[PDB]
Amino acid sequence: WTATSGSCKGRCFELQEVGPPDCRCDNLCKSYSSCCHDFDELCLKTARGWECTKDRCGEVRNEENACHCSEDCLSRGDCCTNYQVVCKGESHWVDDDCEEIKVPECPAGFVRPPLIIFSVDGFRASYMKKGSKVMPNIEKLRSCGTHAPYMRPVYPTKTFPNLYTLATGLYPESHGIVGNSMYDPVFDASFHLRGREKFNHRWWGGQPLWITATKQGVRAGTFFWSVSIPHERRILTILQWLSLPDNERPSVYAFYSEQPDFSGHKYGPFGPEMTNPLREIDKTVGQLMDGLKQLRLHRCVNVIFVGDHGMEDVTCDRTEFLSNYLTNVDDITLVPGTLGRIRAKSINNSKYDPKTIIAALTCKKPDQHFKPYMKQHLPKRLHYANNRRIEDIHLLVDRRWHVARKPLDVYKKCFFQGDHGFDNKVNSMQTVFVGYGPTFKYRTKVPPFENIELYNVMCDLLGLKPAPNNGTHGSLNHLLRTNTFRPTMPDEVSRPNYPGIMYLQSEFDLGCTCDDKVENKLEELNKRLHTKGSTKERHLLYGRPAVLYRTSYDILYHTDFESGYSEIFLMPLWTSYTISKQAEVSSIPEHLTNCVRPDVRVSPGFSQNCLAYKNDKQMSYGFLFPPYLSSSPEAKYDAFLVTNMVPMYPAFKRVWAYFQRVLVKKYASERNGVNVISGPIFDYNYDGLRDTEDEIKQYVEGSSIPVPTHYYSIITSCLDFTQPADKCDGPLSVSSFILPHRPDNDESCNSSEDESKWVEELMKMHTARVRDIEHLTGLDFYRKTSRSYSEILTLKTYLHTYESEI
Ligand SMILES: *[C@@H]1O[C@H](CO)[C@@H](O[C@@H]2O[C@H](CO)[C@@H](O[C@@H]3O[C@H](CO[C@H]4O[C@H](CO)[C@@H](O)[C@H](O[C@H]5O[C@H](CO)[C@@H](O)[C@H](O)[C@@H]5O[C@H]5O[C@H](CO)[C@@H](O)[C@H](O)[C@@H]5O)[C@@H]4O)[C@@H](O)[C@H](O[C@H]4O[C@H](CO)[C@@H](O)[C@H](O)[C@@H]4O[C@H]4O[C@H](CO)[C@@H](O)[C@H](O)[C@@H]4O)[C@@H]3O)[C@H](O)[C@H]2NC(C)=O)[C@H](O)[C@H]1NC(C)=O
Ligand SMILES: Cc1cc(OCc2n[nH]c(=O)n2C(C)C)c(C(C)(C)C)cc1C#N
Ligand SMILES: [Ca+2]
Ligand SMILES: [Ca+2]
Ligand code: NA
Ligand code: NA
Ligand SMILES: [Zn+2]
Repeated sequence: WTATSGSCKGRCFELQEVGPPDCRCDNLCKSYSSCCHDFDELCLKTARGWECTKDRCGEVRNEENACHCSEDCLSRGDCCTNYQVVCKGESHWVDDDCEEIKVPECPAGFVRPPLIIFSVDGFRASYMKKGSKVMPNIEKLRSCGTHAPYMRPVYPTKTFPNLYTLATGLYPESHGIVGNSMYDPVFDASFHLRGREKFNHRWWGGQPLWITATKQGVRAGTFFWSVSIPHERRILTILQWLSLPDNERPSVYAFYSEQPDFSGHKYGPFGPEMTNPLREIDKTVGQLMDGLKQLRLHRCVNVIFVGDHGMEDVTCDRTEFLSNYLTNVDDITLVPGTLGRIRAKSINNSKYDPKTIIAALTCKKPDQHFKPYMKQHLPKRLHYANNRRIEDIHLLVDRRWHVARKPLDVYKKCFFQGDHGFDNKVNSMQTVFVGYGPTFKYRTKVPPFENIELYNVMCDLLGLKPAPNNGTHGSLNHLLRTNTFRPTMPDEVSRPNYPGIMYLQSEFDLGCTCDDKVENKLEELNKRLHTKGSTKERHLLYGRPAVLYRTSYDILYHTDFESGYSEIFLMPLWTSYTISKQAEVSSIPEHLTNCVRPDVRVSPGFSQNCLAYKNDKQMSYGFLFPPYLSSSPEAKYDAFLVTNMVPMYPAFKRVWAYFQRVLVKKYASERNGVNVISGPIFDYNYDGLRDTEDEIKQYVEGSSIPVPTHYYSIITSCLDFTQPADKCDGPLSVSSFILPHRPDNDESCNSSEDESKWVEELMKMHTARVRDIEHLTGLDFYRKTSRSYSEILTLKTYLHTYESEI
């Protein structure tokens, strides 16, 4: 209940929420049905529109007007934004040449440059170039400030998850806003776009920027604007807040526009009708910048122009229906559209079975436009599993398509031509970033980066300490003129052991065999050197990875590769090798097909054994350093050491073998040599973080050999590919993957075909950032390079997307 008989007199767009025995005059009031009786009259004036005209100049103040053109308006802080242009002969901000902003030029009493976040819904990255002719204000922000060719949103590429990710620096699985629609089974409650449950604070996790600011003494304007408040009034409200006295004035502000998303849904991303919404958004920018210029703030405020996601062509006729796949369609609840989420309709239904639904949905029609996954099997780069509000069964929908439960949901619920929500690496889902102001660089283009990184930067811009988040703080230092954040490398927690030869062959009883008893100070001194690390500089190019948790492990050196061998998991944590452009691929000789060799540096008790694989009817083994890439017949024996072996399902070995035999050499040819670091990952609770030894759910039968959930590889070379990977003088180039270790290839519908037709496609789907591997392994890579630490942080956040040109 609201006693709506209080008044908004002098309270319009008040910053403090009065929620208890009072009517409200803030932005949330409409949404709560709690506005004072006179809120529209006082706070949403529209009389005479938004622009001064010559005849209005020096008018007598009329408090009824939406905005003012009288002489007192500047000191009142409520002129129309074009006031100085129309009445005082000034130019529009857009018409002024750009001039570098080398230092902030702020009015007295400003303690710091304010930050304004200007967020636009559904603003697809290519609009910056494609719509440039009709967006002169945005074009000036972009060309004069710092811009990326595009910014990668989070999955799902929906509004609420992306705007809250911008505000928190967190993945959706961590902030809790995992969709525009959600069911939370612990609360037994539903979150929807319409209605009031979405305002309950229990949905919204982490710490958003306005709370971070407030806790550290920095005031914030509203981030939420009621849909019915016209954009011109939103801008006037920000500009009025900027004229408050110092002790009351906020330092951080957000504007939000529902456009171009709103029209894009109706017309598609490039519908002829889209030109007008782009023009209108540019006009709003122009109003803001004109307004800042009037207040003498246009060379003091940092402005971020930023989207939440793009927009793709999607129409009703491109809908797959679960009713064409499942017999039991009425026993499920689908969250539909550009992603699908499935759970049981009734928790009292015990003939509900995830396994049969997944199977009924797997490769059932030739050009099937969605792929079903148990959430823990989704590409790890999505980070979309560790939340009870994410249903176990997920459908990844192909771009340009929808999924729905049955046909009647599509016509009895074609309207639309655009939609979004797809995999966040899809080119049409990419959105925009421009930063303009004293703290941003001048005329600078930066590479594409992910929106999870911006929270840290916004905290930098405001002198705030960010709450713990998923950005990598310092990875976006190259956007900034000043206020950089100078991170230090984390300290190594575990130091390695460096074992020498300590065991005789007969101490091992691993049930392994090798035809290796085939017989020189020339070559013998040389092989002793290799085991001591004499080739280590060739194979370990960026220093050894640091182990950032407590564990027991050994560095093992070989002619062709170096490894960090875990005495706890009985296998390497990492294996590092370089393959030059000139390297040759060879086969596994016939006599070595089943060869596994004890490693006399590592005890029987810390070794895998071959009998466990013999007895495990489902499990085979692979090697981390590939025997196919051995530098000589004699070096090849090292590849069969029991310390290079890892458990692999036969189905996964198809993928692994093709990577090692064919792809590594292809990459070395293309990139002028590559350095490769491969290893296992254990994430049985799908939290994106390295498992402890007591979280491992599966072992090779009858043993203590843990089964990885994933295998990764990090493939590094010289950005200037005229230099070979092992003699690179400047910046690095990287691509990486985290392949799921699955007992079938059901994910790959063409897997009965030759690996050349499906393996690399699988690996592209599972592309990853080095940082993702860091979280999953507790390792820290690239510790010894000639590059600055911030540049290395940027490299660690790189994702190789395999999408073509934006
Ligand atoms: C992305 O960045 C983020 C942030 O840095 C990373 O997330 C952090 O990861 C930590 C490890 O998973 C996690 O630490 C745990 O915190 C527990 C206390 O949690 C509460 O308090 C914090 C602080 O304010 C708050 O942020 C939390 O908010 C979560 O939960 C609420 C309500 O559910 C949500 O509103 C919110 O969205 C958020 O949910 C997310 O996280 C939780 C896990 O915290 C998930 O369940 C959700 O799915 C969702 O993703 C909380 O309100 C603390 O209790 C934990 O301590 C346990 O483990 C340690 C081992 O060190 C041990 O000392 C204790 O024994 C304890 O174990 C006991 O409980 C166990 C489990 O019940 C039980 O098995 C034992 O037997 C014991 O009794 C732990 O420290 C931290 O909370 C989150 N923070 C956030 C914001 O998510 C994220 O990892 C990054 N992602 C990647 C890929 O790097
Ligand atoms: C820039 C920004 C805007 C924003 O909300 C803008 C908004 N105004 N009106 C409206 O309906 N919306 C969205 C659609 C909910 C939010 C929320 C977390 C509050 C969603 C965060 C951030 C950030 N960072
Ligand atoms: Ca949106
Ligand atoms: Ca884990
Ligand atoms: Na086996
Ligand atoms: Na298959
Ligand atoms: Zn939309």
